Amino acid sequence: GPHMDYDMLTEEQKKKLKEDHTLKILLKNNYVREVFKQFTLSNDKIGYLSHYINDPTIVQVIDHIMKTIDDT
Amino acid sequence: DIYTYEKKLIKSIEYITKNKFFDDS
Repeated sequence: GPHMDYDMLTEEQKKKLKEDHTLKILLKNNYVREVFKQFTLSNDKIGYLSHYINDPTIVQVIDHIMKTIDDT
Repeated sequence: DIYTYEKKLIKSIEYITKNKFFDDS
């Protein structure tokens, strides 16, 4: 029968990221934009994230992104 | 668990970077 497919970012979650301006204040940090840009070019996304769960700047911006997409 | 949380996180990184949220130019 039917199954879940929720491992893709939705149009409503995309809208809530781009229209939230408090998120943009966190992304304007030059240390965040460099690590976000290097992340997508990496071949091991899970291995890259496991280096940033330990970082107090990258954890705080991730926590705000992860709140914004859960607050649908 | 971390592995279910990361799948939503990484598709947010890949959207934010493609639309260049931090770059006004």
